[PDB]
Amino acid sequence: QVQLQESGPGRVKPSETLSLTCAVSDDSFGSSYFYWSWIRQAPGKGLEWIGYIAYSGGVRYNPSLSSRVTISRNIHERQFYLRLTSMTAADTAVYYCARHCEDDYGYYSAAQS
Amino acid sequence: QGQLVQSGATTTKPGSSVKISCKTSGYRFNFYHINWIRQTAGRGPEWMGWISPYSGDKNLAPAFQDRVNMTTDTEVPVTSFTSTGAAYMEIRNLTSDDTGTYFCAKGLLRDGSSTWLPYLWGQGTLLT
Amino acid sequence: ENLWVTVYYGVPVWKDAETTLFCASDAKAYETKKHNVWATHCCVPTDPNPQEIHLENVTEEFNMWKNNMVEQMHEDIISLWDQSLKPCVKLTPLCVTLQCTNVTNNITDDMRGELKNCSFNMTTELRDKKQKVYSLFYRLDVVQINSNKEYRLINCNTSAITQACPKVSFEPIPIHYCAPAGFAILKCKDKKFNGTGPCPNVSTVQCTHGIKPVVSTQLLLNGSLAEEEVIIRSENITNNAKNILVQLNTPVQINCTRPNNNTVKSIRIGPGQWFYYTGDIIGDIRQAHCNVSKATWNETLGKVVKQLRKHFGNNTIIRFANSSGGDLEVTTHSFNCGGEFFYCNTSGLFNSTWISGSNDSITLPCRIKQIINMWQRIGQAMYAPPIQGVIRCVSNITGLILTRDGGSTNSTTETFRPGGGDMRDNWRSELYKYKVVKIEPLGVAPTRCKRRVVG
Amino acid sequence: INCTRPNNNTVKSIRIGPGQWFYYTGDIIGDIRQAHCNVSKATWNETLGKV
Amino acid sequence: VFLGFLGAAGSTMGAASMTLTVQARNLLSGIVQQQSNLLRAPECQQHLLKDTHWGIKQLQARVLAVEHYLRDQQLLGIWGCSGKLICCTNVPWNSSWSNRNLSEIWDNMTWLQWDKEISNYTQIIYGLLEESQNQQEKNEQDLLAL
Amino acid sequence: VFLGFLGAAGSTMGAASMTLTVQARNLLSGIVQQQSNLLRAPECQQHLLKDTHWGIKQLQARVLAVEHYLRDQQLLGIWGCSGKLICCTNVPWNSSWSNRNLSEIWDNMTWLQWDKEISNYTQIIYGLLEESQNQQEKNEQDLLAL
Amino acid sequence: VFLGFLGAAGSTMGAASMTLTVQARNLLSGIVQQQSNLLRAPECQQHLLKDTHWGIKQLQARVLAVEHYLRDQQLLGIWGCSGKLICCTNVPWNSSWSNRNLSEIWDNMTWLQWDKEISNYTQIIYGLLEESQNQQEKNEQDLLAL
Ligand SMILES: *[C@@H]1O[C@H](CO)[C@@H](O[C@@H]2O[C@H](CO)[C@@H](O[C@@H]3O[C@H](CO[C@H]4O[C@H](CO[C@H]5O[C@H](CO)[C@@H](O)[C@H](O)[C@@H]5O)[C@@H](O)[C@H](O)[C@@H]4O)[C@@H](O)[C@H](O[C@H]4O[C@H](CO)[C@@H](O)[C@H](O)[C@@H]4O[C@H]4O[C@H](CO)[C@@H](O)[C@H](O)[C@@H]4O)[C@@H]3O)[C@H](O)[C@H]2NC(C)=O)[C@H](O)[C@H]1NC(C)=O
Ligand SMILES: *[C@@H]1O[C@H](CO)[C@@H](O[C@@H]2O[C@H](CO)[C@@H](O[C@@H]3O[C@H](CO[C@H]4O[C@H](CO[C@H]5O[C@H](CO)[C@@H](O)[C@H](O)[C@@H]5O)[C@@H](O)[C@H](O[C@H]5O[C@H](CO)[C@@H](O)[C@H](O)[C@@H]5O)[C@@H]4O)[C@@H](O)[C@H](O[C@H]4O[C@H](CO)[C@@H](O)[C@H](O)[C@@H]4O)[C@@H]3O)[C@H](O)[C@H]2NC(C)=O)[C@H](O)[C@H]1NC(C)=O
Ligand SMILES: *[C@@H]1O[C@H](CO)[C@@H](O[C@@H]2O[C@H](CO)[C@@H](O[C@@H]3O[C@H](CO[C@H]4O[C@H](CO[C@H]5O[C@H](CO)[C@@H](O)[C@H](O)[C@@H]5O)[C@@H](O)[C@H](O[C@H]5O[C@H](CO)[C@@H](O)[C@H](O)[C@@H]5O)[C@@H]4O)[C@@H](O)[C@H](O[C@H]4O[C@H](CO)[C@@H](O)[C@H](O)[C@@H]4O)[C@@H]3O)[C@H](O)[C@H]2NC(C)=O)[C@H](O)[C@H]1NC(C)=O
Ligand SMILES: *[C@@H]1O[C@H](CO)[C@@H](O[C@@H]2O[C@H](CO)[C@@H](O[C@@H]3O[C@H](CO[C@H]4O[C@H](CO[C@H]5O[C@H](CO)[C@@H](O)[C@H](O)[C@@H]5O)[C@@H](O)[C@H](O[C@H]5O[C@H](CO)[C@@H](O)[C@H](O)[C@@H]5O)[C@@H]4O)[C@@H](O)[C@H](O[C@H]4O[C@H](CO)[C@@H](O)[C@H](O)[C@@H]4O)[C@@H]3O)[C@H](O)[C@H]2NC(C)=O)[C@H](O)[C@H]1NC(C)=O
Ligand SMILES: *[C@@H]1O[C@H](CO)[C@@H](O[C@@H]2O[C@H](CO)[C@@H](O[C@@H]3O[C@H](CO[C@H]4O[C@H](CO[C@H]5O[C@H](CO)[C@@H](O)[C@H](O)[C@@H]5O)[C@@H](O)[C@H](O)[C@@H]4O)[C@@H](O)[C@H](O[C@H]4O[C@H](CO)[C@@H](O)[C@H](O)[C@@H]4O)[C@@H]3O)[C@H](O)[C@H]2NC(C)=O)[C@H](O)[C@H]1NC(C)=O
Ligand SMILES: *[C@@H]1O[C@H](CO)[C@@H](O[C@@H]2O[C@H](CO)[C@@H](O[C@@H]3O[C@H](CO[C@H]4O[C@H](CO)[C@@H](O)[C@H](O)[C@@H]4O)[C@@H](O)[C@H](O[C@H]4O[C@H](CO)[C@@H](O)[C@H](O)[C@@H]4O)[C@@H]3O)[C@H](O)[C@H]2NC(C)=O)[C@H](O)[C@H]1NC(C)=O
Ligand SMILES: *[C@@H]1O[C@H](CO)[C@@H](O[C@@H]2O[C@H](CO)[C@@H](O[C@@H]3O[C@H](CO[C@H]4O[C@H](CO)[C@@H](O)[C@H](O)[C@@H]4O)[C@@H](O)[C@H](O[C@H]4O[C@H](CO)[C@@H](O)[C@H](O)[C@@H]4O)[C@@H]3O)[C@H](O)[C@H]2NC(C)=O)[C@H](O)[C@H]1NC(C)=O
Ligand SMILES: *[C@@H]1O[C@H](CO)[C@@H](O[C@@H]2O[C@H](CO)[C@@H](O[C@@H]3O[C@H](CO)[C@@H](O)[C@H](O[C@H]4O[C@H](CO)[C@@H](O)[C@H](O)[C@@H]4O)[C@@H]3O)[C@H](O)[C@H]2NC(C)=O)[C@H](O)[C@H]1NC(C)=O
Ligand SMILES: *[C@@H]1O[C@H](CO)[C@@H](O[C@@H]2O[C@H](CO)[C@@H](O)[C@H](O)[C@H]2NC(C)=O)[C@H](O)[C@H]1NC(C)=O
Ligand SMILES: *[C@@H]1O[C@H](CO)[C@@H](O)[C@H](O)[C@H]1NC(C)=O
Repeated sequence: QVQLQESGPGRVKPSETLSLTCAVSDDSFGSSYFYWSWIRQAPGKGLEWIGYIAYSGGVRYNPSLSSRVTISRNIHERQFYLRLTSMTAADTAVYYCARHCEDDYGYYSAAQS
Repeated sequence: QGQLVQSGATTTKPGSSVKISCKTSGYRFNFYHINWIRQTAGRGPEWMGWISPYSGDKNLAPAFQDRVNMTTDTEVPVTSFTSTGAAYMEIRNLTSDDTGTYFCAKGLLRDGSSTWLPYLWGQGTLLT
Repeated sequence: ENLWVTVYYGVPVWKDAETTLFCASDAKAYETKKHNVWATHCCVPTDPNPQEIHLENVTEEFNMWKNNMVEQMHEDIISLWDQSLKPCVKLTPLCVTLQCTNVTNNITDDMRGELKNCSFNMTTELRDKKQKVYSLFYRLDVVQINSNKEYRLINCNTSAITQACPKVSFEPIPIHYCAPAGFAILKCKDKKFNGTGPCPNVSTVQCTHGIKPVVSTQLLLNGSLAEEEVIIRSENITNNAKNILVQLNTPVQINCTRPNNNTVKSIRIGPGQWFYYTGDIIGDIRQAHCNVSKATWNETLGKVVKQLRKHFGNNTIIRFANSSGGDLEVTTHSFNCGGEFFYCNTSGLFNSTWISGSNDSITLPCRIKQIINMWQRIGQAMYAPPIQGVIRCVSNITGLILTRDGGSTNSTTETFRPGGGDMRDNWRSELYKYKVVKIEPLGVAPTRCKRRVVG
Repeated sequence: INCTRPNNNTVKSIRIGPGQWFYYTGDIIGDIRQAHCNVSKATWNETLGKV
Repeated sequence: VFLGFLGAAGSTMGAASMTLTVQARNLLSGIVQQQSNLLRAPECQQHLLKDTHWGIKQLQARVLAVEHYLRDQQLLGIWGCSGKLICCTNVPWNSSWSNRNLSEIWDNMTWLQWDKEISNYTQIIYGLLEESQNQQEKNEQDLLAL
Repeated sequence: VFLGFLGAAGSTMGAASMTLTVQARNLLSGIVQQQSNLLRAPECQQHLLKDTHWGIKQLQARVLAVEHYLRDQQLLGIWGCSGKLICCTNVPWNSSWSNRNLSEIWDNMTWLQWDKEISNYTQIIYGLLEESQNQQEKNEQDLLAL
Repeated sequence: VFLGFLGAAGSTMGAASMTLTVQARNLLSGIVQQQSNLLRAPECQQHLLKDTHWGIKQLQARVLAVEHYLRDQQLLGIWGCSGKLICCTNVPWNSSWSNRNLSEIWDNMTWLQWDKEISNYTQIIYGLLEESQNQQEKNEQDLLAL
């Protein structure tokens, strides 16, 4: 939860592929109704939601970069990854991995975020 | 709390058949009966008949026994205690003396002696 | 004189409630199955005749997404899975390094490195002195950690693994969920009435109908069919956020076969013969597949898009060509058949005029895994034991699980892809008509009568 | 009473069992100080007196 | 002929009040079959309750049902109506709760929408119900202190 | 002098009907000692109920006993006989059930062979017992709708 | 104004006898919140009852409470006082139990020290209470054998 360790190459050449890793510590991964999203922020401008992977499986990405974005989830490895092909100079930004829980039921031991 | 909407008025020459539609809301359409009554211009208004939306049993005045066909559309549920429906009224032989104001009404109570008694009325319609 | 309150005990009054349901097995004892079937052999027998009491005039609000009967059933299935996995053999020492090489696909089959020949320099005890055995592994179960053809089983550095007992069977049997006395199950019997809203037609039951716990991900299998028209279920918001539930009126048929003639090998691991494996295939090397009649599937997809523009309310471009995946469970129709776990390419079913036509019956390639992570969160994985001989199961496809790609493009975009939704949605697909309530039998009303006399 | 362990411990020797299963103490970073606790001498003498 | 369990739930309050025994029975004949444990006596001893907490979990559900019964019988007890299904009291009917006349209530309304209309003042009525008895307790108190 | 628990089981129905309190007590003084948990409070905490499902199993047996009590008190309740051990009803005795006269029944038969002779029609009698009350429910219904 | 649960425990026996409903309520509104399982329905399913025997242990505590209630309602039942909170009997008061006059008892003593003074003869009084009814059983027996 509080320890979302990111790793990968901060240096990518054009026309290549950017792969990034986000590891979770507190094992809230296995809990259902959790959505794990990749988000980038261009400097000076706002933040752009890239894609999200669901508790069942990655449903949707952003329509602008839909064909060039693939979010994977290694269940047992405790991590989830992002891939972005055909890297351009416009994709130069700061990348984050963020978590959020939506419950259709609202039916848990505690309140979620 | 309920409402009884009635179809638009229309004038047709005698000899032909017609149809009045009375749309309901704001209550359980199958709970209360549906009455049809006419206000005669020049004489005393006369009750015409009643029909149960649920039971389907119909009882008409002998003055309109073999001249009227009633039909009740199946109710459409809205709330846990509110539905919507449609009540239809028909006349076979038209004449000039059939001119007058018409109304559709609902029942007061569900059981007891005053079951089919008209309670909530519609706005009314005018004829030929 | 005046008006007085009077107590009434036993009034037909109920309130929405969540209570603990319990299991019930059909009263056949399932003697023709040879072991226990989801450990539901030990479960109260159904009454010979159930009493269903119709409730005239009664209109009650239902919500299949707020029913929670789904969440209860879900936890029950999960816990049963764990209770059946606990006593079985855990393959903790089997994560030794494997020296594996690729073996040729046949010249009648797509040349893939699939079904890898793996030798084990693993020792079980001192007695074994590092015996060398070989086993057949599907490609998905193994990963190439180090080069020079050095391998290990996947997951072994992440978590433990446990082997499904060969005796226990994964076949779903009908389970009637019953409520205790003082609670009740309400059943909406309107066939066309959508999943949620006020039901004009309500009956009460002590136990629900027989619900088969079919494990599925992309398409629903062996469920119950809605009468008259098919049914389409989303939440209220409907805007790229939910998971579309589809219930068909006519079932499609799907036959899935694994032609490979597997055998048994590498028996003793622990003290005594404890582990099953796959010997060399006997006969041809054919890959698993499933046929679906192309005519019937084109008709069914047509009626589906007709009902989509129906519930949508607005003419709009609805495509199926694309499909998107997260993990594996959403790109493939994941399910279970005979004890082997199949994962199928559905792209032929979800394209655009894919037919012509091109086949009498559409065929979908399916790969097979013996390592699965359905309800295995992070910690305990399961090894499905190999099945000797050829495998072939026929399944009713009663439902579907979809997802929209809603996008304010002025009705231009609107694409529906086969999501790989959670298993709870499968329970919602059969619990849409049922609801749990608690009886509040105490009503007080005035009838202007008083107990003047005391004692 | 304030108790502090000044040593800057780390993590090491992770995997023992199948998968990363065990935590341990890396080399300390910075000075080597032993754990301690302070208690105000005035207040503790007053409290012992009232005791 | 008897409409069945909860059959008159959509009927007028008077009609359901005629078949309150029908609703009263489902409190007992759900729990007679489970306490029976006759069909449960032999099936794998006590339905294997070792390493099966669903068995205990099931049992806890049975407990909740008899616990709810005990709540209603306690309320009938403290209102002095234990033996009877219909009892009249001394509490006068405050008109603020509902303004509807008797004919409209008993021949035009169902118990469901009535319980929904009065759920607001149920606690107050129960308080008068627990209080009013207390004047009977006091009359017996006059007979006690002579 | 009192014959003891179930002492008059071989006596005439009249004699057992005189000591029905004796049979009534074993419903409570078996279950007073177990709910007491006074001799159970200290012995290895709660008789080690961890990793001992016999403890839960034992508990389930205690549940069945109080559940059976609740079945009988419910039946006495819905027959309007909650407070009394002997109550008379309005149901007339259909002769098809038994043709024996009163003297032969109460001074020549035991409750065991009587219950065996009438076990065939018990459900029918209970149905009349649940039904007959319904005419009292209806008389109270006449007093309710004024 | 009502002193609250067990409020009149230090009051005279007459004052507590006026607020016995208050003490009667804590038998039910402790056990209404626990049987509710509404705040328990969603919190980690059924409060994780797997590998947690405290959950079963907790449940056994709830069982003891409803079991004690059933003991008191049984005693009120076999004394023919089920429906009432204050009932008079046929048993005469033997003076050996207590020699205190009525005014000294009801306007000078609390229920605690009274129960302590009579705890010696409680079983004897209960025996007369179980016995005395038996003469009512016998009067009904005369009406039975005609
Ligand atoms: C709105 O609410 C109303 C009110 O509740 C709903 O109406 C209810 O609908 C139920 C389902 O349709 C219906 O259930 C019927 O039960 C009857 C009696 O139940 C027993 O029998 C069935 C099997 O029936 C067979 O046996 C009986 C004798 O026991 C025979 O009399 C029948 O003819 C059959 O041979 C068992 O399953 C039960 O467990 C009981 O033992 C049945 O008569 C009836 O069966 C017919 O319909 C079935 C489909 O529902 C069908 O499978 C069955 O074969 C019967 O079909 C007849 O016609 C076909 C025509 O091809 C023919 O081939 C068959 O041979 C047969 O002759 C139902 O099972 C409730 O009784 C009914 N209640 C009321 C008050 O109406 C309504 O559904 C609901 N609707 C909406 C839209 O909201
Ligand atoms: C669900 O909700 C609906 C609400 O819509 C509810 O329907 C109500 O049902 C109650 C009873 O359950 C009704 O209450 C009583 O109805 C008495 C009338 O019943 C007789 O008369 C009906 C009308 O017949 C007229 O028409 C025929 C010509 O067709 C004519 O000859 C008659 O003289 C009369 O003018 C009739 O429908 C009914 O049904 C049988 O008979 C007809 C043929 O007549 C047949 O077609 C039917 O299929 C059926 O076989 C029956 O004949 C009414 O009299 C009574 O008021 C007082 O009178 C009686 C004496 O007769 C007293 O005993 C009684 O105590 C009263 O003091 C009372 O009103 C109510 O009218 C219904 N409301 C409707 C239909 O809107 C359902 O019951 C609800 N169900 C549940 C489970 O909740
Ligand atoms: C198990 O089953 C057996 C069935 O065999 C059952 O035995 C029955 O017991 C009941 C009572 O429990 C009896 O019912 C009543 O009996 C009354 C008679 O009791 C007195 O008279 C007996 C006969 O004595 C005769 O002989 C002597 C000479 O020996 C003579 O002087 C007498 O006048 C008389 O002619 C007698 O056996 C009995 O027992 C005591 O006394 C004798 C000495 O007399 C002594 O030897 C015994 O050891 C014992 O101390 C006693 O003296 C009978 O009168 C009564 O009928 C009406 O009359 C009385 C008034 O006296 C009313 O009060 C009463 O309400 C009646 O209206 C009634 O019949 C029944 O007779 C037995 N049946 C037999 C023995 O076959 C057991 O009780 C059963 N036990 C259980 C637990 O179920
Ligand atoms: C715990 O234990 C204690 C025991 O010490 C117990 O206290 C007893 O409380 C009960 C009632 O709860 C008392 O019993 C009744 O008391 C009636 C008297 O109450 C009135 O009179 C009191 C005396 O006032 C005198 O002095 C003033 C001058 O100051 C003078 O004007 C008066 O005329 C009178 O001479 C008085 O204290 C009391 O309290 C209020 O008023 C005073 C001012 O007067 C004020 O200062 C107080 O703060 C307070 O506001 C009140 O005014 C007594 O009459 C009654 O006897 C019969 O008469 C009445 C009619 O008045 C009948 O209705 C009744 O049924 C009787 O037949 C009876 O004796 C008892 O006296 C107390 N004992 C004491 C104090 O020793 C607590 O209640 C216990 N609590 C619990 C929870 O258990
Ligand atoms: C949706 O519903 C469908 C409904 O059809 C489900 O599909 C069903 O699945 C089940 C379970 O997977 C299947 O049961 C299996 O049937 C097999 C049929 O094999 C036949 O031949 C076998 C070999 O025949 C030879 O031996 C016999 C003696 O045994 C001789 O009489 C014979 O002449 C030959 O010499 C027979 O052994 C068998 O009796 C059949 O006649 C069985 O082989 C199979 O048994 C295996 O699996 C058991 C459970 O794990 C295991 O205990 C056994 O030891 C053995 O390994 C099993 O009984 C249904 O056949 C299948 N229906 C079909 C194909 O129509 C579907 O699973 C369900 N869910 C989903 C998600 O689709
Ligand atoms: C999946 O793959 C397996 C292979 O592992 C197949 O099993 C083999 O099936 C073949 C048949 O196709 C078997 O071969 C035949 O075996 C018969 C039985 O042999 C036993 O019984 C005899 C009689 O008591 C004993 O003497 C003998 O020692 C064995 O114990 C033989 O009778 C057959 O011989 C006859 O037929 C052949 C032609 O088939 C003639 O040429 C011979 O002259 C003779 O007339 C034959 O040998 C083979 O034994 C099976 N393997 C094993 C290990 O048992 C499965 O069938 C396959 N799956 C499916 C569904 O087919
Ligand atoms: C307990 O002990 C641990 C040691 O194991 C301490 O952790 C170390 O803390 C020091 C700071 O005191 C770290 O050193 C500094 O790291 C900064 C971050 O480096 C990361 O980020 C940059 C920017 O992206 C990457 O380029 C880089 O590769 C790393 O990924 C550097 O920015 C610092 O350099 C700057 O400061 C120094 C002076 O401090 C200048 O000389 C440099 O020129 C430059 O301007 C600096 O290197 C050290 O990395 C930490 N160790 C580890 C393993 O991360 C804990 O702080 C200590 N506990 C407490 C409470 O202090
Ligand atoms: C899922 O696919 C399976 C196929 O693998 C399919 O199972 C079969 O369904 C048919 C129904 O069309 C079953 O056949 C019927 O069974 C009933 C029950 O015994 C019989 O009464 C029927 O006989 C009457 O009807 C016939 C016409 O349908 C008449 O010709 C006949 O004379 C009788 O009047 C009929 O035989 C068939 O038994 C099953 N197969 C098996 C193995 O059970 C299933 O229907 C599909 N799922 C769904 C939801 O449809
Ligand atoms: C099932 O259908 C009902 C009825 O169409 C849907 O509920 C409707 O939702 C729309 C949009 O929010 C409202 O305008 C209607 O008033 C609703 N009607 C009723 C009766 O609820 C419901 O959302 C559908 N459920 C699905 C598709 O799962
Ligand atoms: C969309 O639906 C609304 C409501 O049914 C209808 O009025 C409108 O004409 C529709 N528009 C299109 C473009 O389908």
